[PDB]
Amino acid sequence: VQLVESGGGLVQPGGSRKLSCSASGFAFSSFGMHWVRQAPEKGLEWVAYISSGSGTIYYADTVKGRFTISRDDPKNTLFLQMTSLRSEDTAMYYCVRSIYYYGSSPFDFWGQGTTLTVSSDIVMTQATSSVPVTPGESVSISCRSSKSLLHSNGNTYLYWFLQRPGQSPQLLIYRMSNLASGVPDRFSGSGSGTAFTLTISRLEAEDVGVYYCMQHLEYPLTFGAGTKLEL
Amino acid sequence: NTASIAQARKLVEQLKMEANIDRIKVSKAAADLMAYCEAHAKEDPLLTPVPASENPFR
Amino acid sequence: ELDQLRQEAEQLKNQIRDARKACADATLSQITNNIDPVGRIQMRTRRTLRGHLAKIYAMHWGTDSRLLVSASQDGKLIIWDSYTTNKVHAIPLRSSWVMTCAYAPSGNYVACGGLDNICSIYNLKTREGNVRVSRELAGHTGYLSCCRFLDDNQIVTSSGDTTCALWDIETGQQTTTFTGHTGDVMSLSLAPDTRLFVSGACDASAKLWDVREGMCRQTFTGHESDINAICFFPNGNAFATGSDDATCRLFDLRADQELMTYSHDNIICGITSVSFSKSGRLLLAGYDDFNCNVWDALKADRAGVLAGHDNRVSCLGVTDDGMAVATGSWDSFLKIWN
Amino acid sequence: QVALSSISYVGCSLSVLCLVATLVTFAVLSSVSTIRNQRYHIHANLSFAVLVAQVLLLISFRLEPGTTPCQVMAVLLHYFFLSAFAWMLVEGLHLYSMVIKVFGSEDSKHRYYYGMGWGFPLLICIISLSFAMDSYGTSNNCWLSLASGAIWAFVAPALFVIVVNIGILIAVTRVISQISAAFKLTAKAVAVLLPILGTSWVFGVLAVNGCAVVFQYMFATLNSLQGLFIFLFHCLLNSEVRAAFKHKTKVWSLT
Amino acid sequence: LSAEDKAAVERSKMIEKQLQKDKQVYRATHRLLLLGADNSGKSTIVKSGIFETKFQVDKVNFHMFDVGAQRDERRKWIQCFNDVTAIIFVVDSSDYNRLQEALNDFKSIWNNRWLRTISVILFLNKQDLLAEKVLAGKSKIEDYFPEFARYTTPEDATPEPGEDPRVTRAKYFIRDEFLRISTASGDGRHYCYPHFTCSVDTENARRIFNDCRDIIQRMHLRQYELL
Ligand SMILES: C[C@]12CCC(=O)C[C@@H]1CC[C@@H]1[C@@H]2CC[C@]2(C)[C@@H](O)CC[C@@H]12
Repeated sequence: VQLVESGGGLVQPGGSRKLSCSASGFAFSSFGMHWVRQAPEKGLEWVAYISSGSGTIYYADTVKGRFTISRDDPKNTLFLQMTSLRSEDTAMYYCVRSIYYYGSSPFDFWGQGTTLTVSSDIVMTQATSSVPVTPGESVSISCRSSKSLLHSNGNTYLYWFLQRPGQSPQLLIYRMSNLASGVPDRFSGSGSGTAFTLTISRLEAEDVGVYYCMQHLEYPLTFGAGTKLEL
Repeated sequence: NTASIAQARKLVEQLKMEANIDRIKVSKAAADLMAYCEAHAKEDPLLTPVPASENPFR
Repeated sequence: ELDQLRQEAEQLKNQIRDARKACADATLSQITNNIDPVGRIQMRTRRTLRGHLAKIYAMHWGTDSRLLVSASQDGKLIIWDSYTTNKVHAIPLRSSWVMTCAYAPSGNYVACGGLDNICSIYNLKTREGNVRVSRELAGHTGYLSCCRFLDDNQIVTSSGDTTCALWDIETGQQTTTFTGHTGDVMSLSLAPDTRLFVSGACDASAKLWDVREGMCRQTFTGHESDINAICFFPNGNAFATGSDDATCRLFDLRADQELMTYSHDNIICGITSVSFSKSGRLLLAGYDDFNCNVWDALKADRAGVLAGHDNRVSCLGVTDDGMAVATGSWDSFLKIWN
Repeated sequence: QVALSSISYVGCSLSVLCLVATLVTFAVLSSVSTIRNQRYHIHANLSFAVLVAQVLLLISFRLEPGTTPCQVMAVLLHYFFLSAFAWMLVEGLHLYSMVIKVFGSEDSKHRYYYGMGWGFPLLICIISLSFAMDSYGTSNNCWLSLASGAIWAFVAPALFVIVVNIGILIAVTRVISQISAAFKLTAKAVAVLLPILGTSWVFGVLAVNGCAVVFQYMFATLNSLQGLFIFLFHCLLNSEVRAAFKHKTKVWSLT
Repeated sequence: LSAEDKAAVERSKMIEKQLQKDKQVYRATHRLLLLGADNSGKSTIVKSGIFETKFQVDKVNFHMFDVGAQRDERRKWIQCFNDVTAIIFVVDSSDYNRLQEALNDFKSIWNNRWLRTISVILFLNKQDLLAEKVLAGKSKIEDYFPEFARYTTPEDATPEPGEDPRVTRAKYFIRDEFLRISTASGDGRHYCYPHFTCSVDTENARRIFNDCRDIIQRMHLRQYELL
């Protein structure tokens, strides 16, 4: 599995530009990928989502009708063409693959991104944006959901993320309980329909970073501030 | 021939090793089957139709 | 001579039959005579699963009572979300004559097999995100008929070469080879403790096997035509065998008798699938007369005649929690009963 | 004059009940997978069209001429008899696509078959409505002026249909000859293909002129009792329908 | 529904669309099951456990299936062939010794319960060794078959241009020995199509095409209750 994008660079406001990925490692057809923003010093912000077969198109309130999204399946390349820009659009546009069936792991893999320095919803809060930690101990980041995320289906649709400094985000916990592939078994999380906590048992190296929380109930798709875990 | 002799020896050995096994009374086996079918006759959503609230197919 | 040496089997069989008769003291019907009769069972079709293009030959439930996999002659394995009537995976097979399908008790592997003499095993989850064949399992000189996963690395397969085999997935080699059946082995079922499994071949015989050390412990007979489907008891001390002589028979491992026979005078078709509900006293047996008939296991009689299938039913299995029963038929339809 | 309407009333009425039975049998027997093909999609649509056409021919038989009601039963009578003829050519074309030419019969051509049975008659009718608008009604009867400049719409593209259907019938009869070379067979063929192919409507061009005293009453016995035949040949003595009905009865009795 | 459910339903719709595409291919290819025996000529006609041979005549597609390592028991795997258009049966017809075995095989495949609506396309392949062994006095059908007194004199026949009278009078005995057991049952459900062909024959796939066309034509005519 691999994704590499291109299109980043300084651009004056109002200059329509486009960027593309390169998924030359896996099956592009069966995966519906997204775009995720991240300001130089801020949290993530979901942008768009194109499904398998380019049948479903979703947008955010600040990006709706602005960043046209297209898929070139034969070339295994995802596109998101943007019209005239504003100063707000100054965030790296990470590419995240996701699949959807029973037992899936959405947001399983992330690319590397691209900077675009250009000169109602389910609001979730990430309190204590800076928590001090020490190796061998344990921490508990907490995040909350203005509305209950416990759908009638019986799931919870809570996603946990980690982003080591100078690195792309990786998925740890999906649906509030299930542990993603390739992460240690010491990572665990639980919570009620409104309260969410993530426990990191037996803290070790490479866990220093920022951890994120997001909803997959409903699509405005939102994120948190980002609790920084530092020594 | 030699192959027929080996096959007959294998069949005889299998039959003898099967016959050299202790058994139990049929009544005891029937009683055990009834005990399982009666002590567990509360968690099967086929003998007693569970209300549709707890039925995921309704 | 060879005849003199082989003649000992006659008196050995006579002695084993005498021992079996001595162990018989009371039939199951007499023992369960005074039990409370099962209430009139009515199962209605809750979901029907369309999408297959040819006759469905095999189905298997996952170990969550949610996912089932089906195989048909169009050459495709389809994994169904039974609750939501959703298709999860559609895996096109190299051979288009599959007649068996297996679901690993982890959700990671699905195994097929047919007239290609190969037990293809597929990766449900991959870093590439698409189902691919982990490795083909060659080594059989006949068509495969039944495959059942032991673990994520061990699988037991029955083929038409009168031989059941235990396979190591990593090495792709037959770890153990079971022999003794004198015919095309058609069905095998595992025990709740994954150390023993039974088999059913066309010699109208059922054989009990030990997984780890090979070897056949006991042979089971009493059928008149053949065995087309086998299934262990939920307890694990008995099993019921399907057949083409319109008789389903349940044998006890601890006694090796034929505790009861399930057959009505108005049924002349053949049984293609057998399974048990999660109490023991409900034997569901598919039939060739476009119908599936539910039998009370304790008192040998009829308790349900649920119907709606146009062609013969080929596969059938109760979920792990006993929620529902899924029946597959040649009309390219799967129906969920509750 | 007399008795030329008796056999036109009990014929179109006994056919209505038979066509209703045909439609309800096809609707009920829609869960068998043998009655779920184009063959039992052209029969069902043709049965409905003929049923409603005969209902119109009876329910609107007694209406005041000139009465605007009647006038419309006349325009809507013309799209509802042309549709019956259109479905007969779909029957003939499907028969030609499964008997004379054999391969490609299982291909899904639902759009074109439905595009001509229902909707193609609208094309003639919309043209027949961007014209005339006075032939509809009548001086008597409430039909379409069986004497004006417009019987060329049920007597224009319905003669064709007969000509092409007679050719398809000839081809199918020739094949059955061979595959049976028992002339009784080639007989049943014609009898079984009599209703659906509409080869009983050919004896109306000979009822327009000539000695229409020994050939017009037989244009009513075998062209108004059509509903009886389509029920008796494609709904009662059809092997697939019989098997499907037996299976459904068995399922209902068991359940 | 939820977001994940609305994204799992859409993915299922792609599978249904793909399944619809394969339906067009599946019902446009006429599956055939090539049967027979060893030293009967399967390889000559053609040129694991199963070998597929895909050929195309005119514009229609065919899917031949030859069984390989399957044991000498056709039962319990012939049930998979019920939707096949026809069965191709190849008989050497020149051995003159294993011909009763071929007769028994044909009877078993004709009288099988599952093969009740399946026609058999008979290929009396390699009618060249037959000519070379009838011209010579080595192999006469009278010895092996004590029923050649009637000689099965052909009331109707279409011999090739240039043919020994005994050659064209002993091969029709071979054809009749199969048609007799083919016509003894079925009751019009299915029929046999005998052909005379050699080891190498360009006009061999066309006979399969014609027989399959006739088979489906008969099947379609029975759906309209005209047969
Ligand atoms: C052909 C006509 C008149 C032309 C037309 O528009 C269709 C319609 C079909 C029924 C016919 C009618 C002509 C008068 C008929 C023939 C009456 O005799 C009884 C049925 C009537």
